Amino acid sequence: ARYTGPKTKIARKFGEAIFGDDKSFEKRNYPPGQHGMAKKRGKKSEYAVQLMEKQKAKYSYGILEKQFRNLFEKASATKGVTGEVLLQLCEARLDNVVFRMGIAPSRRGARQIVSHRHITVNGEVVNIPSYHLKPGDKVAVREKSKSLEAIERSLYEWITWNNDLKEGTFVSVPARLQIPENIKEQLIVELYNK
Amino acid sequence: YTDPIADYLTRVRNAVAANHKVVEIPASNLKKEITKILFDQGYILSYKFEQNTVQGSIKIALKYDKDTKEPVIKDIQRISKPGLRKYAGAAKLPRILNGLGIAIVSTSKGLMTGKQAKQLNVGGEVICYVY
Amino acid sequence: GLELKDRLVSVNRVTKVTKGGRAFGFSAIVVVGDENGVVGHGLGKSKDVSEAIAKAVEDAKKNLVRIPLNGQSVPHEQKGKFGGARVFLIPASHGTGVIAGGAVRSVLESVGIHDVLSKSQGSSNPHNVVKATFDALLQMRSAHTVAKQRGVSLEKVFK
Amino acid sequence: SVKIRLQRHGKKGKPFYWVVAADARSKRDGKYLEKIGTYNPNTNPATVELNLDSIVKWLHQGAQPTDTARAILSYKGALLKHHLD
Amino acid sequence: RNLRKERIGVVTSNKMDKSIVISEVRKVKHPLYGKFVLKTKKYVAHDETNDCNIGDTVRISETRPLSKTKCWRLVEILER
Amino acid sequence: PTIQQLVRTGRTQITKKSKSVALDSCPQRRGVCTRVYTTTPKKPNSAMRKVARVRLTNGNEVNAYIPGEGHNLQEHSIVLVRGGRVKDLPGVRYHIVRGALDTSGVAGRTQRRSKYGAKRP
RNA sequence: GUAAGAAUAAGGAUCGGCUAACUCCGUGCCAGCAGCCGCGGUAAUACGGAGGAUCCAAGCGUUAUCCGGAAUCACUGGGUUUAAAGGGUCCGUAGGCGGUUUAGUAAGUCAGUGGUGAAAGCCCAUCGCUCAACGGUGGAACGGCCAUUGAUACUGCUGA
RNA sequence: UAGCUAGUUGGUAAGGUAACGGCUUACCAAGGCCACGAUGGGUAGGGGUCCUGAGAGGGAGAUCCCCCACACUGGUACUG
Repeated sequence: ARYTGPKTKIARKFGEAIFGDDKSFEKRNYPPGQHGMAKKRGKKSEYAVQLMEKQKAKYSYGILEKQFRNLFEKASATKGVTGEVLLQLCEARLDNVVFRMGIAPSRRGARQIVSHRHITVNGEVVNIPSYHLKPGDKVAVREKSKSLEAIERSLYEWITWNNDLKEGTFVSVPARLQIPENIKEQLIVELYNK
Repeated sequence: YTDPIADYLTRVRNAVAANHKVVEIPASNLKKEITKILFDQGYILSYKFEQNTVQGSIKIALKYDKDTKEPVIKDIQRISKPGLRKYAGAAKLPRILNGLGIAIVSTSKGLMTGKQAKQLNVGGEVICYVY
Repeated sequence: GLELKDRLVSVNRVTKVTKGGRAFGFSAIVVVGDENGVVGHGLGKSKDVSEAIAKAVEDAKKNLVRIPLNGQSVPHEQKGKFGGARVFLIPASHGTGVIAGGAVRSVLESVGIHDVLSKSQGSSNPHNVVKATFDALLQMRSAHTVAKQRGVSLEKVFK
Repeated sequence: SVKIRLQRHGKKGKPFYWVVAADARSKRDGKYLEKIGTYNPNTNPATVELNLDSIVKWLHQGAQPTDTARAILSYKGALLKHHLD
Repeated sequence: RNLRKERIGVVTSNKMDKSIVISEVRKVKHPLYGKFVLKTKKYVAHDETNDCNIGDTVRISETRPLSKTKCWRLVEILER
Repeated sequence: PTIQQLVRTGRTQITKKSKSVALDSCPQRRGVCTRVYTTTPKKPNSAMRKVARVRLTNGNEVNAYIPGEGHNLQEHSIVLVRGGRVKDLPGVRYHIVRGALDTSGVAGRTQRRSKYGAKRP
């Protein structure tokens, strides 16, 4: 399933615009609710800190707790940095790459364009948002819905995107020092090892 | 006695705790081999094999720093005991002090260290370990 | 160091019985560390919580200790008792995380360790477990230190 | 009579057979003697992985192939090689 | 041939006609505490002329079953 | 202690006696009630808790506690015991599922509807 | 592949501490709640209802049976003065342990080789189902056992 | 649960079974097991495996595969 709800609320309950720094991030930036607008609780537990740091990443991309735990224990099979490979495989998702390529300016629109047979991956059309893009994939756009109204309206360090043929040539898997995200993976690892 | 090796280790441990200089342990082939290994590894200053006894003595000089003495022998214990003998091939050797300590292993060639025997790919019996 | 950050481990309310009634009082334990090399714990006793915490951090600012944390964590495995508690610290990796208890986690995050496994097979008193962690952390000597103490080059301690 | 037959081991909808020599009095996908080859009729070429070093050995020892077995061992060899005396 | 099994034991009692019983001791490691335990087992061997007596050290070999609970024979008497 | 003592007689592991025993290790058990009455807690609570003597299908007489308010529970009714003791009534070690075969649910309940067997309004 | 149409589709648990989330109204030790501490005797963040908040999500809670936390049967990895724990004290059978040196065998121990340790299953790597589940292939593993060839430092046996 | 076994323990000759063998019979001797648990009672098909656990361990033996036992409750033989 998906969230399918207010995104400004999710941005306010975390204090960080993860769906685009735009309207409503200011103008009562404090968390929502009749008791969040007032002086919140001062003492915040480390469990609350770790849980919210996990939920920030779980909400930014649109992953459920089940799939997030599956991906975490999948990435934990790598002998390297567990949080690093976790974030790498979370960024390697198809909808995330489509969102980073400029199309679908939000991930909520990425996981509505990728789930409509509007985008192709290495030839055959792949309409699975959770598709794991391995380094060295070729993402194109279906010629039927190539000249749409929203695609051209909406149109990184590792994505080589070409606007003439809707290219993007996903290669050179990025690292934590390159992926811009305000999340701490060590806290997520400690929470899942709790 | 019940374990001359345990007594040999206990005398050294007690002297280190009491801040002594020399020890006058009784002698035997195994104790001499352990003393040679310890002197080669650099845990004792010197050793002398004193004659004129029916068994013989071993006079060992304990090593401390020239300032903030801090004896280099912090924990010297046994793994194999006369009530339970523990052997291991050249795959189950201990990891004493995460590679910073030594583990004496009596091998088919002779008395070696846990790291000096894994290169030769021989097993044997772990006698003791020193930090 | 200079950029010292504090962390309150536990605040416990005590009481002394007198002829009139109950004489309350607050005690606080605060561990302050530079997050890189130095850390120190302190105890503060007062009547107000803020005054107790202030006295605790002011007393913990003194007697700071230096701890070797080779690479990103402890160099080897070590045990520390200090009476009731019994803490056992083991290094894991460069990306594992701090798997510690309630009061050991604060000390290991204030000293500057980022990947270690600590098991507290003992009591659950914040007064004693912090000192047990300190006793287990001060007995750690790095490879250079053991090599200098032995007198052997830093290759025979490895081979 | 030891026979050379097929064992189904694929998934529902897409079969995948093991060409194996087994006794006739055993279940289809159960006990066998020695795996010989592999048959995949999911592509147009109908891929096979016959082992002519043991196929002819079993045929000499007294194996008895079935229709599909002797049709797989036909266009992969070991039959025109088992005939040569 | 195939070199059938062979054991070495100590004669325990000779009170039967043309047959002896020996005991064999082995040191096997404990499955939990790793301490070597001395376990015993008594075999029944075949004797022809009733030569060995109690307290000897014999060597028996496994053969076809010559009788119920009797599948060994003495071949290599060593010490008396 | 001694390795020889452990080799002779090892460590004795206990069986960890169970909690709910009179239900034959089943999640729920059908039963018929014989006496529906009210009892008092021990201390310092003060109430009138509703309990029923239920005879399970395996020939076991137990005391079950009726949760919530509103029920019929006549002198003979088919109930479904599930388990879960209470720290107020000495002897009552079981609970009755609300919403079972013959027992009633609850009316006017809107918060905890999964429990107490209440349909969605 | 073609043609209308956001149309045909979101609920459960929790909000005193453990543990993530607080305000009001009604009852006044009653009705009730409860995994432990325990709450309600008329200003209840703990009972019922309303609003808001948190978690999970085509699922959510309870029960029943297991492992972990439990170092709470401890070989790894606990104790016996006062918290449960030294037999009332000796002798001694079976058993357990063994001062120094030396010669022999190699039973334990260590190393190599051959056979076996079915297939399936777990893990790793790679391919086909649009991904995954699933399936194919390969390796590792199966900590074990039998035969044989060596080493003799330590334990066992024989002799001095 | 401290004694159990009387064809029971070993042998000598026959009858035998696909095949050795107290498998059976005739004769001689009193042997055989047992505290390293016989005997007796309760429970239970066994394994590859599944769950959990850092590991050592602990708890079960559905579905897939191998071995064993049974076919209303018991006994017996024929064909092959």
